[PDB]
Amino acid sequence: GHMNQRNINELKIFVEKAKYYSIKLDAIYNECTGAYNDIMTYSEGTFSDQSKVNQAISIFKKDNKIVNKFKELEKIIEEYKPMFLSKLIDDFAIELDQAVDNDVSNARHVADSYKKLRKSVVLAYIESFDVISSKFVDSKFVEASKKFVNKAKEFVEENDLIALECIVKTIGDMVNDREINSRSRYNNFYKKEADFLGAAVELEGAYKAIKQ
Amino acid sequence: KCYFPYLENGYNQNHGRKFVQGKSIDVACHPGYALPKAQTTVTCMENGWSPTPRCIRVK
Ligand SMILES: [Mg+2]
Repeated sequence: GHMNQRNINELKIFVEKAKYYSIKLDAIYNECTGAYNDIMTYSEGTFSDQSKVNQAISIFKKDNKIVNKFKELEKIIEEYKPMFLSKLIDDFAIELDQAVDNDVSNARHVADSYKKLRKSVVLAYIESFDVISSKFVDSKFVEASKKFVNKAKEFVEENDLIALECIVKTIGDMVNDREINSRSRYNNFYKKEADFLGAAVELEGAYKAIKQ
Repeated sequence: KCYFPYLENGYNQNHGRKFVQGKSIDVACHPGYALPKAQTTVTCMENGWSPTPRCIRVK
């Protein structure tokens, strides 16, 4: 009754506030992927051009631009922010502090810390949805949300950014009363997409039984 | 020589190989990613690979 409406309200507010999550994480990814690649090349092989690696660390470090883009994503889920997200932003910042100009000895640590943080951003969106959907009274929706959360997390472990795009799109469609697109949009290349979308269809059915 | 880079979200069969000036290489990214402007080949030139191989997110 009254509590179900307030639960739906809480969900819709979160979804609207976080609707740029995938666009913004993709934007960080696109600015940083060349830099990440250069560091991995240097760390995994015989490539030795330290000036490239210094320019790559510069992308992650300069003017705190990338750190602040991550802090902006943290602020969006402030009401639900997980402790693991704040911890991983700080670890990224510490590894950046250790990098002095023309010293590349910490380069792989910067790249690794960035990659863990990028995945945890996606996990923090899932965790926020988990917190909100857990407060619902309807047991069918609560159960279907938990399965959606667990299939989403398995998707993230396969590919963080694709999973985030699918999660943001699916929940956005659901709370805007658009029919969920249940077919794989990425060639079934990502093996976890199919089970995610199946759980999304079942969550959609449960959501509509409430909304009615 | 140009070193072919590690490619986040790409097919990495050429990672760590080095190639002489003028060599062309096919680059393939995983679904949901692509080289900018739909390009699929890069060439080792005087300042490195042209264009730069990297697998950006694509809509
Ligand atoms: Mg370190």
